Amino acid sequence: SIRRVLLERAADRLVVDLPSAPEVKPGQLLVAGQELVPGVKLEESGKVLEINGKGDNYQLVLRRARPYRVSPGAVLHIEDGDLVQRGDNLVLLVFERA
Repeated sequence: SIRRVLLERAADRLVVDLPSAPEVKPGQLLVAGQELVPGVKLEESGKVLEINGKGDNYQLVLRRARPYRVSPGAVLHIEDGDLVQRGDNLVLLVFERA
């Protein structure tokens, strides 16, 4: 019995238009703000799915992906593959509070 099923919305996908050949391959996780064109940087982070384009313009479709850094020594409550909800606890960090 399947607990959670996600549906990838079409509006949740972003399309990015650029006039030069990018530096990407399908399968790389990218952080927003870094270089795609000299002078142009993409505004929202995420993973690239497919590249469409030939000539003087490129169509770069996206899927939104927000990264989260974990500290060495953190207790992980979940692994990769299962699905999380909004506000769902994933990790526990150890720290010193003043």
